[PDB]
Amino acid sequence: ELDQLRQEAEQLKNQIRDARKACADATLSQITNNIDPVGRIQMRTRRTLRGHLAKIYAMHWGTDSRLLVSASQDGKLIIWDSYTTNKVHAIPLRSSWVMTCAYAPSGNYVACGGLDNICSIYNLKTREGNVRVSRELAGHTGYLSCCRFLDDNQIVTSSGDTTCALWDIETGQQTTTFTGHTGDVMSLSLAPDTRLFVSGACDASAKLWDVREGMCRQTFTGHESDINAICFFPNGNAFATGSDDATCRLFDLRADQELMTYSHDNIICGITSVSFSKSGRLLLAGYDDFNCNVWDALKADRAGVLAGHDNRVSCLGVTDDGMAVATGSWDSFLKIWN
Amino acid sequence: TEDQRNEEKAQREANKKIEKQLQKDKQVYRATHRLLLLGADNSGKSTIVKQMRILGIFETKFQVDKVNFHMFDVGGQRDERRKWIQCFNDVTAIIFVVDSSDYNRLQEALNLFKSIWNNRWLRTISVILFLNKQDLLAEKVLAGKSKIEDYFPEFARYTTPEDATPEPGEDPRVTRAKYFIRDEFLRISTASGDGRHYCYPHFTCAVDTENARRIFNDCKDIILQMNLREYNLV
Amino acid sequence: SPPPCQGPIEIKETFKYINTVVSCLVFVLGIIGNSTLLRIIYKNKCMRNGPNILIASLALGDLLHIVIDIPINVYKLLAEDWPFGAEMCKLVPFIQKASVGITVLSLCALSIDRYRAVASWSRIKGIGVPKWTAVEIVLIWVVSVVLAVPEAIGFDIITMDYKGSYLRICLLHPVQKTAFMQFYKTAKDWWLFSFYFCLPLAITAFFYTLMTCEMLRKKLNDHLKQRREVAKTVFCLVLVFALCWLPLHLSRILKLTLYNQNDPNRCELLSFLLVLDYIGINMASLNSCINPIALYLVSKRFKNCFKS
Amino acid sequence: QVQLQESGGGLVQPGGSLRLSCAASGFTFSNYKMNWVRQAPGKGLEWVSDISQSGASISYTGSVKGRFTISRDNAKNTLYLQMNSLKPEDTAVYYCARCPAPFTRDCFDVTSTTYAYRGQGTQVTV
Amino acid sequence: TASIAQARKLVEQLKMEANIDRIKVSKAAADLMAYCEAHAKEDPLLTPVPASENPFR
Amino acid sequence: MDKEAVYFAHLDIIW
Repeated sequence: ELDQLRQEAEQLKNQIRDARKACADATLSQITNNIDPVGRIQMRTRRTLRGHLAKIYAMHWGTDSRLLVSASQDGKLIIWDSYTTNKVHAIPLRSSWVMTCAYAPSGNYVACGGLDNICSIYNLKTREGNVRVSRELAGHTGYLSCCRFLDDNQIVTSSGDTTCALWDIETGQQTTTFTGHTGDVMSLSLAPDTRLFVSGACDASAKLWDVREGMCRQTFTGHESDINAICFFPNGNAFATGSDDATCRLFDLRADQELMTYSHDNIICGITSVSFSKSGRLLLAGYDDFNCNVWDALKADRAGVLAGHDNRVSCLGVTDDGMAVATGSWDSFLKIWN
Repeated sequence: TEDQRNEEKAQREANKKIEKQLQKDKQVYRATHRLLLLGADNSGKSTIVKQMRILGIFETKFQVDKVNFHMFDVGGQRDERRKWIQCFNDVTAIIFVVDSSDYNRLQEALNLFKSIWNNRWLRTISVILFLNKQDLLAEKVLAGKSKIEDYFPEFARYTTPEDATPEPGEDPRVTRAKYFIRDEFLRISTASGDGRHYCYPHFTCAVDTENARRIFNDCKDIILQMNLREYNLV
Repeated sequence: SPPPCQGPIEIKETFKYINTVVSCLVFVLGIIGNSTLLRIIYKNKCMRNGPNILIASLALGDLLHIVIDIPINVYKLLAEDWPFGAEMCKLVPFIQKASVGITVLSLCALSIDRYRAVASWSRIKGIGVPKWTAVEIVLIWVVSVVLAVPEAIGFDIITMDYKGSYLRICLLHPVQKTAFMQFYKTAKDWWLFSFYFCLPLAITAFFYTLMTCEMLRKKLNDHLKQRREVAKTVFCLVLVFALCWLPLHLSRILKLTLYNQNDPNRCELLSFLLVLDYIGINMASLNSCINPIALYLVSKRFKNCFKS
Repeated sequence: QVQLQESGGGLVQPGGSLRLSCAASGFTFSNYKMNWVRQAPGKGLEWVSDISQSGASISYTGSVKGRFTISRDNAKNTLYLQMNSLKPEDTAVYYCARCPAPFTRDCFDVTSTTYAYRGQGTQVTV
Repeated sequence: TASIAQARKLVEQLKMEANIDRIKVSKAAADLMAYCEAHAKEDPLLTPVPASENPFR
Repeated sequence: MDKEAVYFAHLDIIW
């Protein structure tokens, strides 16, 4: 009946696995054994941003590395001026259960969504001057886990219904749908060249998609539990993963396999956010133990800890310029580090 | 020189209005209480929703003694709830509604309660436990055509606690059955409570009009206990 | 005219020894308890917040009352001489009364705050310090010092000749410079008995009675047990404060009332009152001691770190 | 990959006994609470029993207590379910399931739809 | 049987996945290390910068 | 002044 299909499907997995093993020429540690350590990074909390009433679930930076958007589960999406610590806008949300936020590269729009299953796009440069909704993207049958802009008219989204979608804001409807995840997709990171983007789901895997074609290029596995964070290596040829198994791993698109694992025996809590530095040498990972650690991305050496939060760290972000790192936590405060 | 300071003072003026609005919104926000109404599809959640409303999130707002309650029912999700349940860490309590007549689903309900109670992020939130459809349970028990021992062998070795206060006219069989159902959940809760949170069991029907009063009463004690723990009185 | 005494005024050697024995134990126990409380409040960041900074103020005040009242008096009970001279005689009592005021007013603040907590809704937060509470703590310190200033103002040192011997003694001077100081001289005992004994008892009993009413008159039965236990611990705290502080104020009042200048036996009374006062200092320090013990007894959150 | 594969099952006369074996590979077996879940024909998923990390904590659904007994061998990353005196109502597809995250006492894994950390399943016929 | 249509997706995506060429992990490590070395002096976190240039001073 | 009260203050507690 289906014996041939089953046999071929089972054998193809080993076909891929053997090629991966053969390509496994040498572990990254053996190539990075002699290279100097970063040292110890004594990053200090420079600013603390207060005004959110409840847990902060998402935070994102603008292209200019000054303006900062953050979404709290009290129904507010504040835009902070990081240099001055002042606020610019306070967008009241129709639903209190926001779970993600994004800053359009142009800065004219800001996005948010959550258990409402609707991705709402806001306009911060209206003719009247007051922040107001611009579109309410609907079509996902699950909570919106992450959303990022490719440009002012396209936003890529991830939903708890195990699908990722690409929207056209003016049209207000999907254009290409990404299917293949087995569990809830929890995060996505658009490529620096915005041609590809990778998303991690609650199935112990991350997948590489093509924004234009919509096909699945590569599925990455190796984690043991749900993946909660994803971040592209700045070069665009690798990406880091955060998961509930208390480890972070670095995957390479061309090699098609894990290149390094970042773990410690005293860490038994999950990773909630992952973000590289500008040069890619420093990997910053937030944890449920209220601590954000700094991993040397080439030697898997913990070079520092950003201990300043009560309650879990929710979101992590590095300025495009690289002059600061933003940390949001369920303590309802945002802290800027450098 | 003039332009820079003009812009900076304008930004400060805008931030002042933002702060004022946030202050008023904090007043409103902390004035209300937030509840996560949770339970199986066959549980009579709709009956409770109607009972409040007489006064894909089906938010429900009701008011008792000038205290504003806000009740949420997340119905637009899949069955894998382990990720969106974390959004409700701040809720005052979880309203767990249970069908006490469906013995097949009782173990599923107990497992869900066990997971909610011990979850790393929800193990600070008290649970108001509503054992719904008690008239159906009574009819099924006096009917005799179904036995609870087949699904819970421990029933043959259970006797009602002295504190049980059966309503007038109840057969001993029905009170024993319902108090066993209650005691399963109480066992789960007392196994690892650690005094951080408590479960408040109640019985109710589809034609009961006092569920909002019960939620108000239970929330009062939940907040009272949290405050006393905050001030080190315990 | 006043006639001589019937007998001598003295402190018995056995009384000195027993008082010193109890005093060292009180010193050690209070210092250990308050040091542990301060460690908990100032070493772990997670346990510092509005409710706990009033406890911190009370703990600091208790530390002052121990360390600046026990060592001086335990010495004096033996030596019967004034070492530090004029400069210190103005400082010791002033800081002593400041600290006592801090302790009593902090107890009142704790009572008010607990009533507010039981009465209202949603008073829970992690690390945080409300502006009102930070204002009130420093306000309490300031008001205590302002009320204690007269202490420093009135005291002085006088050399005296007695029983064919020379002595120098620090006291609130019998002759006062101004009318305000004379009023203080004439009222000190009752002022202390009212503001530092009766005001704390009143403002604690009233608020704790209101809190107990709020807990018991309104809506499983285990929470009834919890309410009963909380009310019990609160009222035993009030009662122990009252009994620990009573004898010192009572000694002052009996001195003011029973001491008749014309009575030859007045110095028997006076010797008794010295015994009572020396007991009172130790039990007043025991009052400060009992607070950390109570926290260890009833606060589970603290028992995790207070002691093994 | 996080791979769970079940073994055992098959036709059994009413009564008798069987032994189900689930081989866990790709993840640290010792670190996870593990469960058995059943889906009878024409019925939804049901949770059978669970075993904690060490094996010192155990629980069963009442309908099988005394008939089944779970076991695990951490050193060989294998989980066992020994079934005795199978009633005809016990015929169902049995899956070995792993709780989503390590070092926790909570699990959300009896899903009508797909769930990631669960084997293909074995059918037991009575 | 109806499962034939559904059985195809277990194969298809993995089959497109398998045929795409690959690079030896040593070469990927070379890429990563070279990129990290090239932008070392443009990373305020790897090398702390003077307080004057840091906006958040 | 009455010397007995001075002696009392001499031995008495600082209060």
